[PDB]
Amino acid sequence: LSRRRGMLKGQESEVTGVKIHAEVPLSEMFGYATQLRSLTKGRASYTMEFLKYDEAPSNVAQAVIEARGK
Amino acid sequence: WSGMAKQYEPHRINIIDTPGHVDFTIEVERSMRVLDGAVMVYCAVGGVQPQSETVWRQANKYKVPRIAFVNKMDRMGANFLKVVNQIKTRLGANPVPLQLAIGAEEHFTGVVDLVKMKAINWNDADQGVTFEYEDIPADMVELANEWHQNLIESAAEASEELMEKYLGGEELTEAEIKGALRQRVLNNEIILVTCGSAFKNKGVQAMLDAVIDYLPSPVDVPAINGILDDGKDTPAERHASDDEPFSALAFKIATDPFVGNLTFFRVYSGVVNSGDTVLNSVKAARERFGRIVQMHANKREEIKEVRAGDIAAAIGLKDVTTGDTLCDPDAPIILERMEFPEPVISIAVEPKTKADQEKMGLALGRLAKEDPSFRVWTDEESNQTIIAGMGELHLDIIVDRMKREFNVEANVGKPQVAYRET
Amino acid sequence: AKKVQAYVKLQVAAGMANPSPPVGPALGQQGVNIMEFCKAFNAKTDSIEKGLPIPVVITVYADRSFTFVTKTPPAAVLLKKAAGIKSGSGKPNKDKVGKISRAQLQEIAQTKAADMTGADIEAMTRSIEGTARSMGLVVED
Amino acid sequence: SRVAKAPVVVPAGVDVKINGQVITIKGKNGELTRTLNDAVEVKHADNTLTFGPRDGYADGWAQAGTARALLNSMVIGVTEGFTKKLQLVGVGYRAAVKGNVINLSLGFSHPVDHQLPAGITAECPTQTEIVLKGADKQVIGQVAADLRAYRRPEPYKGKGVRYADEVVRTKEAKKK
Amino acid sequence: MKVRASVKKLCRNCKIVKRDGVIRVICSAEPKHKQRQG
Amino acid sequence: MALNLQDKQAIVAEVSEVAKGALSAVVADSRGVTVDKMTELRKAGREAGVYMRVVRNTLLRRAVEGTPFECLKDAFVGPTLIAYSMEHPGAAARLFKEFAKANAKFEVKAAAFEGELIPASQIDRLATLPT
RNA sequence: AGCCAGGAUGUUGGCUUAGAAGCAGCCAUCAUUUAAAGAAAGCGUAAUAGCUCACUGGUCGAGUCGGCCUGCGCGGAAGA
Ligand SMILES: [Mg+2]
Ligand SMILES: [Zn+2]
Repeated sequence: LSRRRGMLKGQESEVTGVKIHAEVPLSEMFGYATQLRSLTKGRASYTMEFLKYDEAPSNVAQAVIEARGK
Repeated sequence: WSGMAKQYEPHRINIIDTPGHVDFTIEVERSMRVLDGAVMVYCAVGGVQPQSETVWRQANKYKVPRIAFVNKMDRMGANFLKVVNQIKTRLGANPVPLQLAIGAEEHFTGVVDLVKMKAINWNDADQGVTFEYEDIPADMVELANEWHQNLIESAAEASEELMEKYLGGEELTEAEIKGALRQRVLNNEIILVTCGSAFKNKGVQAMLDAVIDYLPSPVDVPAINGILDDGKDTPAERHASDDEPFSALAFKIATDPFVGNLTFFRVYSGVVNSGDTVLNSVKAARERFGRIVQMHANKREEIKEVRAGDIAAAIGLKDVTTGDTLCDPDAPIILERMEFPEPVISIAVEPKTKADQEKMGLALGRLAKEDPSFRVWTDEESNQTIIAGMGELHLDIIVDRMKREFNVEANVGKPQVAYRET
Repeated sequence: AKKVQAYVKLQVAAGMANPSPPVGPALGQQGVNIMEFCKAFNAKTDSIEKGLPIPVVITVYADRSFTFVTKTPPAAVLLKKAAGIKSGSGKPNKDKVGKISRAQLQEIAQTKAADMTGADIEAMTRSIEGTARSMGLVVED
Repeated sequence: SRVAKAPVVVPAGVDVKINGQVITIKGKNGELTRTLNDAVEVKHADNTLTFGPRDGYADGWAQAGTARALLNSMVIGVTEGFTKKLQLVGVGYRAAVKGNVINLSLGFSHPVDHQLPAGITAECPTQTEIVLKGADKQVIGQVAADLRAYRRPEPYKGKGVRYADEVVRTKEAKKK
Repeated sequence: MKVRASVKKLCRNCKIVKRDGVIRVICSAEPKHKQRQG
Repeated sequence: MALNLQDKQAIVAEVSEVAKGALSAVVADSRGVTVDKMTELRKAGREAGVYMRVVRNTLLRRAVEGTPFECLKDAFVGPTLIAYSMEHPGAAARLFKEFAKANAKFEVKAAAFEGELIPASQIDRLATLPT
């Protein structure tokens, strides 16, 4: 989750699992579970829900300006 | 299946095999409520594994009475007792071993039963289909004695009178042992585990006998809870016997290679007969019930009659989605199940030819009805379609089904992230 | 006997000692139950204070037995809502440790001298005296 | 240094024979003989065995300490002998023994039979572990390293031939 | 290993050795710190 | 980091209190936790006094330089590891025996409390309360 | 150097009332206890664990430890 440009906010451990909260950007999550299952031996799942907005320097959005609908 | 050398009349055992991938887990979700029991297969060397615990949770949600098979005793490094203990400590179950292993790998020839107290070594050499009992084998007699004694203690704690009778120094008969073990296996007490090797065809012949001995019947499993459209709870317990009006449960639409519908339907109560009328009580829709088909011995038998507990499939036009009830106009409308998994992986998709967006629209429309664990989307940043599925493979075996079923090719892509600026 | 395998030195606000999903990912791998988790550590802590983490032991038995003698929150640890300043150590040279008086600091070092004992009570007194100045600012009286 | 400047005190019942440079030590286990580097002076001297650097040989003290340690090991071999213990971790890894041949079943398609050198007797108290016994330290260490090299331990699941005391430093496969 | 023209101890656990006229580093703890020449 | 000056100073400082003081005890504790050598030391400081440092001084000439001032036969503590504690309250008091009492209870070993020939005592307990 | 234990009671130092938990969020801390606790520099790092900073304690008893200047060498050093 830290590899992804995501920030963790608390990780309470309930029994038989650990509950880990982190407001990760959506761009850094487009195949998460398959990788997460590799990381968890297929014993974990993730639930994500949009919260807010912030910035990270990426002219990749300048890369996608004139490719479609200039 | 009549019985392995001990037989008791034709039983139509009805079998739904289950897949093993979390990717396509809805076929295990729908096919666990529809089930009365479940044979929890296991790898005698792999043991219990991510999917085994996953399907364990699946069954626990429906409290299905489950017995377990332990396959793969020929592979080197396989040991029945270790996997048995794994169940005891990886799933929090009470794994009563109603069998035992005679050897491992090459050694495997038979299994020590704790009630017959014999170990039948099948005649695999001519054909597995032939079988033979053997009196009290010395190799496992000390191990079997201690493990069999353990089984009697479970039979005892099974009934209160029995417990005290077990404290009477007296043993248990060929009916109180099983009837004690069975009568609560119906109620989610303990999972019976038998070992075998479907490759070498041993253990299995006995496994079928255990299913009759302990796995529940539609008359043994408790009666089904029911409800109407408005009455918060019309009890609607449909007594299983087909004396109530016809009341089934449809669990899977099918892309039949020829028919195009083949929605399987599991009849709990009542009797539909080669042409009747029932409504989509979950959808508020009406249509007839034409051509029931039940496939047995791999021959696709066509049936004009389907009854209580009788698993079959239907050819029709009007859609019945998975977990949708097929009750009579009497209508115990809603059955409690209204659950489908939310998609865990969402990927964009678009055809290779720019004019098959309509065809890819209609194909994904159909492939979205065929399983509920597969959403299709239209996000508003752009018209781009998003095929949100459960797993990578779940929606990777659908990008090529369009290639196979609907002869349309698509090119997937990462979804476009909504980027607003300020 | 069993202190070695389960191990988390952590105490959240002890209005309820050790709430189950409140602490963090070290006690999740700890079989200790919640039935007696905050019964005698939310009420019997009144020997020092209520609202401060009750310093306790993490000793249970493999036979499911649980015995321990809980210590108290420090007089410096209590210096977040009881001794005034919510700020404290790390910046006692760039900030104040609070309007702390030694007319109270010595009394607190003497009356809270039960858990950390010694040959002479002045030893635990100097212990707490270094504990407060472990921030860098202590009552100069 | 203070290695060679320390006598190898022979036990009771061992027969040492310092013939020139090459030297034999007889014992209860067997017989070990060693050709000392010519830069070493060794005497019996009343139940001991002492080494001293010959004159004209700048590397006299290195060879002195070396020869002293080697003869100490030879003595301990002829009286006690050294016993190496190996284990087979990994599923289906079994190492049954037939006389002077260790039949290792270590996962290769081909069968593995390492014919022991003269002097090392391998036994297996279990399907999956070897216990080498021998008279010479160097050759038993060599046989252990020979067996271990067939299926060396690996950094992920410890599978392979390992010494009983070996501390295999493992690691995780990947994040992925 | 690395064949840098300059071997140095990268860890507390590394050792300088001169096997066969080549100056190697043999770190028992981290096998990345294992160096050959120079 | 015990320098020679500091060495001769500390040996003399820990030997003077025992030389002009009373009969004390020592232990042989090479395997104990901070807690075991700590609570026993607190007990020992409560019994007699807080002057005793629990550090050990069993070097081959630590006691062979301090104990040999008078009653030099009391220089028999060289071979085994030792961290002593004084007992001003009476010869062969509880402190001169509490170490050996705890030798098998919550403590490793107590060097048998060899004693010292201050009055040239023999095998017996020096103080008996006739009371 | 080798060989026999330990590296607190504030001790999760309060230390940005999520902890960066003896060793990343920042800092100044033996204060009985001392040979110990540094209150941080890898294994977890979020703890533990057993090694870790070090240090004594015992064991046996001869030099050892670093840097500086230096002579000759060593690797750096691959072409048809
Ligand atoms: Mg040069
Ligand atoms: Zn290194």
